[PDB]
Amino acid sequence: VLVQDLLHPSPATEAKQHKLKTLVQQPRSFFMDVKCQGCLNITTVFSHAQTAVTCDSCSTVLCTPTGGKAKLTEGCSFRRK
Amino acid sequence: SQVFGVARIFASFNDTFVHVTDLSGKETIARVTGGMKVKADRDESSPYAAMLAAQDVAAKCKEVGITAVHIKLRATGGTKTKTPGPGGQSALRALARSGLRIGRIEDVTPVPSXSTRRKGGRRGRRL
Amino acid sequence: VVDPFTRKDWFDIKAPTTFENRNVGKTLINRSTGLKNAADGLKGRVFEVCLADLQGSEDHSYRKIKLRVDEVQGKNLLTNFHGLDFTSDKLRSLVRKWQSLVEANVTVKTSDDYVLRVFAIAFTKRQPNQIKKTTYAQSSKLREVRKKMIEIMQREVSNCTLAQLTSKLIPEVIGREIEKSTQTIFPLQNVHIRKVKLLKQPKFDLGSLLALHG
Amino acid sequence: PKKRASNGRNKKGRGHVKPVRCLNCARCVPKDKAIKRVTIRNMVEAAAVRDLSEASVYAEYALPKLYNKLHYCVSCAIHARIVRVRSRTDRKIRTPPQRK
Amino acid sequence: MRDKWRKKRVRRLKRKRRKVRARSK
RNA sequence: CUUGGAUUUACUGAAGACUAACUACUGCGAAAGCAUUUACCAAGGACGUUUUCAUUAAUCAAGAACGAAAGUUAGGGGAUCGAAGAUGAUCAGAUACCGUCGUAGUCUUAACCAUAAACUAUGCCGACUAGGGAUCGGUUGUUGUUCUGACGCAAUCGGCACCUUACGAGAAAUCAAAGUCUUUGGGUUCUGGGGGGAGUAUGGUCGCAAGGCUGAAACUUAAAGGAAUUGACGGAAG
Ligand SMILES: [Mg+2]
Ligand SMILES: [Mg+2]
Ligand SMILES: [Mg+2]
Ligand SMILES: [Mg+2]
Ligand SMILES: [Mg+2]
Ligand SMILES: [Mg+2]
Ligand SMILES: [Mg+2]
Ligand SMILES: [Mg+2]
Ligand SMILES: [Mg+2]
Ligand SMILES: [Mg+2]
Ligand SMILES: [Mg+2]
Ligand SMILES: [Mg+2]
Ligand SMILES: [Mg+2]
Ligand SMILES: [Mg+2]
Ligand SMILES: [Mg+2]
Ligand SMILES: [Mg+2]
Ligand SMILES: [Mg+2]
Ligand SMILES: [Mg+2]
Ligand SMILES: [Mg+2]
Ligand SMILES: [Mg+2]
Ligand SMILES: [Mg+2]
Ligand SMILES: [Mg+2]
Ligand SMILES: [Mg+2]
Ligand SMILES: [Mg+2]
Ligand SMILES: [Mg+2]
Ligand SMILES: [Mg+2]
Ligand SMILES: [Zn+2]
Ligand SMILES: [Zn+2]
Repeated sequence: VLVQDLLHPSPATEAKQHKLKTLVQQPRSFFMDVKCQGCLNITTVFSHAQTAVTCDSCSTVLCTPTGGKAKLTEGCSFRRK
Repeated sequence: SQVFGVARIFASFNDTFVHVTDLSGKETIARVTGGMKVKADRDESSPYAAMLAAQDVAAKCKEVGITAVHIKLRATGGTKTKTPGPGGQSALRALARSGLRIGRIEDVTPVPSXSTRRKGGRRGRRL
Repeated sequence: VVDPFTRKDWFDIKAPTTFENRNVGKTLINRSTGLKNAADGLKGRVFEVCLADLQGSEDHSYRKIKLRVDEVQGKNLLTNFHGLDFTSDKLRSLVRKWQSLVEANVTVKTSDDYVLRVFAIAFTKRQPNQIKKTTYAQSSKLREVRKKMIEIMQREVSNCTLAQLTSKLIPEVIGREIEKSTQTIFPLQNVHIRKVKLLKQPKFDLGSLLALHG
Repeated sequence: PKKRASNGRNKKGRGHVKPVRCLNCARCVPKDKAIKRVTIRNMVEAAAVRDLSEASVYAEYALPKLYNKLHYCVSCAIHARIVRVRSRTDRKIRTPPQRK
Repeated sequence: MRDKWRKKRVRRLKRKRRKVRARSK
């Protein structure tokens, strides 16, 4: 392809790119609001969390760290902020 | 019914052993080699010598009462060749064709799980 | 000069009751003389007989059982279990390329203090919908399978007597349990106990052996 | 000049490969370089599979196979015609020969 | 001649030279 | 070597080595190299990260660590192969190839040695230039699939490679780098200057030695050499 709009790439091909290989690099991670099943208390958790985060109310582990995104424990529902 | 021995056929590339024992292998009944059938060393391992050795083995087996045998064919094995010699196939066909009954057949060539150094040197035997 | 076959006496080999066809075959030995009794020189002999012969079924054609005689009753030989092994052709027909082979062994003693080495073997299974050429398991998975093999052989040997273990070995109970236990690690095929070795035997119990002979 | 881009062996991303002995002459040859053939032959020749089945005491007894993997050095293989000299352009073809 | 044997011949001749010079040091 | 029972057969044991098959245009390591299980010890790349510090970096005379095999010194081991040696063949002669034995060695512990066609015969760092399918590790999205894992389908980062083309390069063989080089300049280290004499002599230095590193000249010489073409020949194939 000799002629191509480099300033306005197609968002479909833009979304398959590596996070550092876009026009302006931007993280693909996010922050979540985690509802444990026992109670209702907003606890902000990083999507790619490296810590076994526990909510303040009840000392229950919300997520277990993995290679990539943190894995939420059973009964824990997340909502992206 | 039948009386089983064990026909331990060791077929190397220089000779052929037809050795019939009992089930345990502690009692030798008949051991005839291809070198007992010819007067030339070059054909001690010939199929013809193996066939004659097998016929003499079968004749000895019959007069002792062995009516069937299990087969344990082996090559030299170890660090040497794992393919059976040319006489093992002839000794097996002659035994089957001599009225002896055939049971299980197995290859029992010794195979190392690695091994010691094989003769010939690094460059092999140059011919 | 003497025809040593005129002095041979034939004996019958009897297998333990764990098998079906207990009439293993016939052997011979020098006839009992004054210097040497036939009994002492005849006991301790080991016969290697195919399990398909000991059971009639052709499903056991690739396994062969060693029976060790340790009591003589007239012309009958009372044998006991001496070891298990796969045939060489069976093992060679199982060891293909483009798959992972996993092996394990363990030294374990039975309830009646029979010291055994038990060898387990398995291969990675190709899924029916698989497209890629090879079926390799990661070495961590192979270590987990090997550990599960070892603790299953240890449990299923230390928890039973040698006769019961023989009755477990014939239908591949342990191999089926290893395959079931490793389902969540990696699909496996041809899980077998491919060899059992007697290292040390307990003090001879003729009554216990006789219970294994009818 | 350079005859083969692979230098006549199969070592890339590797430093050293332990040797194997030629089946025919016991020459030390690198494992990646050795010409390896897997042969599965019937243990009984087809002429004798009949008389041995008639002499068999077992109804429906399957004759065992003979499994073997053979290693040859370049000289062993060329001499035994396991591999042959190919043309310059035909050397690159590395698919198994279409005979079977 | 082969380079390896040419090298061996020269090594043996250097060895001889050193041994000969050592007599008079 | 063998009727003094060899070879063969079953059982048992002991020694040293070595880790077959699985094993691959697959993995790891700075390279040399690394393949039975488990435990322990300390490392490591890649990936993931909306963590942290902010130029701390690239290449490097001098100077260091490691460095196949063989070899040296001293203990231990010495199964198997096996320099030297002994021996039987072949031959005109073979103290060569072939056969049977065999000592150093091969293994290990303390030290030395510092070299290999140590090769990808291709320095390292950075950027860009072309299509494609595989594959290993990580991550992220998803099935007419088997039983969470496996597999399947997509993306991506990193590797080991491979196939096609030749924009381009090249003397050509060939090369996705050996391209972006007379339209000659991204950074930097090392090396070469016709063939021999010669990696020799001499001096120095390291080494127990074997030897390593550094390293000439006289004299001699018109080619030596690289890649490819046609032919001729081959105790090469068809
Ligand atoms: Mg030749
Ligand atoms: Mg995996
Ligand atoms: Mg050439
Ligand atoms: Mg190398
Ligand atoms: Mg192994
Ligand atoms: Mg691997
Ligand atoms: Mg490196
Ligand atoms: Mg510098
Ligand atoms: Mg320096
Ligand atoms: Mg020593
Ligand atoms: Mg001579
Ligand atoms: Mg020797
Ligand atoms: Mg030494
Ligand atoms: Mg060295
Ligand atoms: Mg050098
Ligand atoms: Mg190389
Ligand atoms: Mg160089
Ligand atoms: Mg450099
Ligand atoms: Mg670059
Ligand atoms: Mg640039
Ligand atoms: Mg992947
Ligand atoms: Mg990512
Ligand atoms: Mg190319
Ligand atoms: Mg390349
Ligand atoms: Mg010059
Ligand atoms: Mg040329
Ligand atoms: Zn909570
Ligand atoms: Zn060769």
